Amino acid sequence: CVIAWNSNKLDSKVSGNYNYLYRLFRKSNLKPFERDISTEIYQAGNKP
Amino acid sequence: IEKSNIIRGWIFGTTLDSKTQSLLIVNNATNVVIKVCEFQFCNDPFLD
Amino acid sequence: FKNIDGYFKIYSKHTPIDLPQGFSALEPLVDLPIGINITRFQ
Ligand SMILES: *[C@@H]1O[C@H](CO)[C@@H](O)[C@H](O)[C@H]1NC(C)=O
Ligand SMILES: *[C@@H]1O[C@H](CO)[C@@H](O)[C@H](O)[C@H]1NC(C)=O
Repeated sequence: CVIAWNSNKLDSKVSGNYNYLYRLFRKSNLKPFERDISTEIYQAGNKP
Repeated sequence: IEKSNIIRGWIFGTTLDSKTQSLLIVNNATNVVIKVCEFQFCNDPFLD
Repeated sequence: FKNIDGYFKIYSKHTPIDLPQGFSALEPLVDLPIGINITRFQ
């Protein structure tokens, strides 16, 4: 089962919150039920 | 094929370093400890 | 040792005695929800 609900009054601040982060770049697609917490920069070129 | 319990445990992971995840299974004569953490290794892993 | 769908499974057996010629089975003993990427072991 998947449950979703609203938390506007619990996760909204006038100055803005930045505690919640997501990931945008990765080399390969993710296996089901897998967790990765790496921090290495995305190698788009040759020089590290 | 063993006598006197020389073989102790096992390590599983990707690169076996302080960077990414690692599983340790140790059997130090008292209980079967399974521990999955972010763990550091040396080049000569041994136990007394 | 097997690892599928984010689950780690361990079967084991012990017996008294090159490997001997005989037949025996193994019983399930560990299942864990580890869910990581495993490639090399020690
Ligand atoms: C050693 O054995 C004790 C027994 O209580 C256990 O608590 C501990 O985690 C074990 N340590 C290792 C490294 O296996
Ligand atoms: C697991 O790690 C290896 C090591 O580089 C990598 O090649 C592989 O793509 C990883 N698994 C997945 C599903 O990305």
